[PDB]
Amino acid sequence: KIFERCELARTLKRLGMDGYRGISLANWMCLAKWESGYNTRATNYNAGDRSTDYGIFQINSRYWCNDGKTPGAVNACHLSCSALLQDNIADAVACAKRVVRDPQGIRAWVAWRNRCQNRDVRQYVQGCGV
Repeated sequence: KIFERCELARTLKRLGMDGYRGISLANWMCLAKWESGYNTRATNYNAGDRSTDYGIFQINSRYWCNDGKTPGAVNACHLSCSALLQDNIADAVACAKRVVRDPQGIRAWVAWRNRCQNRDVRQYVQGCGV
């Protein structure tokens, strides 16, 4: 599913993402926008290290979910990567929370540093009622 901006903002808010570990909703929206264009089915194979990024947050298989085909990979979110390809983003949100509980926080995603860090991200939640 490819979410519309405001519907995603509220969906994320209902799931407890607003201010989770100090991360605003606007930051999560900026992340999802740049990672997948708000697409839960988004996928990207990294031929360099044989891993794959899954879903709306493009979570990587090497450390976060199990796809059975990434060498020496672990599964920190304890989920099949398939769970990150559902229209319902609850499991993806649970995993994204797991990622940010680590030292780096939202910085785990390089795309967040590239396109959201020290940026005016207000526009992502404006008019959404969140």
